[PDB]
Amino acid sequence: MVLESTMVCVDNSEYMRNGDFLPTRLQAQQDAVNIVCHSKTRSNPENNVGLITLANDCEVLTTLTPDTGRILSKLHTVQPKGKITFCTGIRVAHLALKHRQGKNHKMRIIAFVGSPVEDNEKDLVKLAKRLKKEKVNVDIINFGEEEVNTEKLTAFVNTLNGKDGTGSHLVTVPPGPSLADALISSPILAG
Amino acid sequence: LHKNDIAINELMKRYCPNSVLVIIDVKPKDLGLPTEAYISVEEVHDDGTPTSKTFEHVTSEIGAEEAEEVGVEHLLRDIKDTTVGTLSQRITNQV
Amino acid sequence: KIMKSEVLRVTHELQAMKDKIKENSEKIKVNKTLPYLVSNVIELLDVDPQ
Amino acid sequence: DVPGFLQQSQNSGPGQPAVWHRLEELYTKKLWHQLTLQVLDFVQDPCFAQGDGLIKLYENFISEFEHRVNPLSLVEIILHVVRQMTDPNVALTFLEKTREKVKSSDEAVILCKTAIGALKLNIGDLQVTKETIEDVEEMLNNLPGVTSVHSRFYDLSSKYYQTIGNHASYYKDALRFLGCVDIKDLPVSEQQERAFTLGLAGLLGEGVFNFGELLMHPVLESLRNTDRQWLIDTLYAFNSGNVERFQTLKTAWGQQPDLAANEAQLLRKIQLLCLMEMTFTRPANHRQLTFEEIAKSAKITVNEVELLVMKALSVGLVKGSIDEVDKRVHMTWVQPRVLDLQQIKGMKDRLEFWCTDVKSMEMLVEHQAHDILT
Repeated sequence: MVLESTMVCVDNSEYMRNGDFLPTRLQAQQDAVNIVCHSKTRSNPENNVGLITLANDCEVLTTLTPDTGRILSKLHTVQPKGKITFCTGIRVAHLALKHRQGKNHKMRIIAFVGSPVEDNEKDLVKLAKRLKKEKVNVDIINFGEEEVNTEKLTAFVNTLNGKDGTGSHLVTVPPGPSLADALISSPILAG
Repeated sequence: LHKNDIAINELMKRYCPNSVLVIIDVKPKDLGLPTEAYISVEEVHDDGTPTSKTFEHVTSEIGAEEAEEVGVEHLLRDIKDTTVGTLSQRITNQV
Repeated sequence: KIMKSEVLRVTHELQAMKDKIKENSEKIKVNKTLPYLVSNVIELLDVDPQ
Repeated sequence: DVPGFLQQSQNSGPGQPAVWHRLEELYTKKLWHQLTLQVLDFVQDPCFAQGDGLIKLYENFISEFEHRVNPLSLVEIILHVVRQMTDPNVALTFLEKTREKVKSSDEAVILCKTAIGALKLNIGDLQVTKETIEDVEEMLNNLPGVTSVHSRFYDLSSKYYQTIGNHASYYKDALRFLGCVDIKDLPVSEQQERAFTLGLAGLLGEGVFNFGELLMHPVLESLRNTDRQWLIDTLYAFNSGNVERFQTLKTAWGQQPDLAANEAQLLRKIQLLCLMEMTFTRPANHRQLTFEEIAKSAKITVNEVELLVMKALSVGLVKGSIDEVDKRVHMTWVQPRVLDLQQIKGMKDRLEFWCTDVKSMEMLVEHQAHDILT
């Protein structure tokens, strides 16, 4: 089957409880993590799934393991503190990819961004240059927005996405009361 | 002592009880006692600085209970015991 | 019902406890299998001065 | 009430639509955090406080049933409501309603009880307010030391400082206010009176013997350069030693209120600085002295030096015991507590001398001793 590691980063800011969008979509994207972890489990049960947030003080919630029985319990008590943190959010997982058990598993990290980015373009081109340098598959998923959707993130992805052949894809969800599961499951990354 | 030690020790402060910190040397070149017990407790400062994690030095001793003295003494076969007298005293009085 | 949403974590901790007691509760059969001899017991209350 | 809010929301004064445009845009977008930021932007602006009675109650109810945004902004806006209305009768029901409304999610009881006690610190009651203040400082002493809630606690220590009952606590908390300052964002025009009652409060503070901790921090000496130097001179004289009586006499009679009765106690306090300085100036070379320097520098008679050293030993900062026969002054362990540069240079000289002497003895004894004994 497919031998790769799965890393998901969920936002714990207070921007995920607004009444205009879905009714506390944290449970919706939690079900998204459930269907992608159970989908990867149905494809290859040897894949490990980690859980970590993007707050100021990043805390490893669950180590990379295929057993989701305790991960389902760890999905609760999100501790909704902090707003956003990008530098140590990337460095807390992309550098921790070497701690996996199976060395044959490919590197794949996703992240749920629910707050506006605070880093300038210099940090975007430096971190994008590092991620493109180490050649790690990065999937950008942006839930909710305040300013325009893609202004500098377009060049961030174009400069970050290497190996154009069957490489990474960008997930941009438009506003709408419909669920996000069917919208994020459209690309080839899900399934 | 780096600044990240408050975040490293903060995890074992939340999940685990008050953790003790010990700083040692990577090279056995330090003549002093390599072990220093640093308790992780918050102390009130008089100048008005905000309350933060403070590492107070706690005295430490290197001793073995039953067997490690026998194992170390057997593996060394060069170190000497107390041996009160001339040499064990004058060596301390010289160095 | 937003305040009662923390009960799910408590139930997960309880069922996790019931799932983790099988080992230390399972070793009772192999450690306390059978007393090989018989010893008489005489009760005598002592005082230490928990 | 969303369809019914457009009528009273659209109709406003001449300059109100400037913020009501983005207020109704963010209201239709249902962005609760941006709506809260716009509310704080509206309250922060110097409004006329005339037509805001509708938006205070409307945004009050919205902040009540929204159960999303940090209710601390609701505490601030309700402090602006009770500040604009000045009705302490409904303040108990409003603040109690906020306490019953806020669930057990965030530790906001310190700011709730801080607002309750702060509003109750008027002439109505003082004892129960001091008790609930002790409860505020007693409940949460954990790791989240943001010190902002403790800075408001310092404001409560200022409203408690208005009472002449206890001045010592305002200095102990005034050191925390001295150490918690981040930047100069707040207006210096208030820092004039803050440094005024902070310097006079530090002088009248009877819970400390030295004043070097207040003047030691650069923020006060840097923020008092604009003001008149009549206080910096007497603080530098009260800190670095009072060898003359003309300056301390003119500044002792300059402040008329509340200084006449405390002048004698201030003399009994500053009479020890000449002692600690006269015993710490000469570290060696016949430290033993006589009462001629004490009576000469303190212009006191010979019959009062026994009560002077008796008070010096009664305070507890010195343990001097003299076995003299003829009148002599021998001192013991003492702490400068402010600063000593000549003792830093002399500390390097005597320290290097001690180190090179220990090294000289180590090389001397170890030189031939290592060759003959090893």
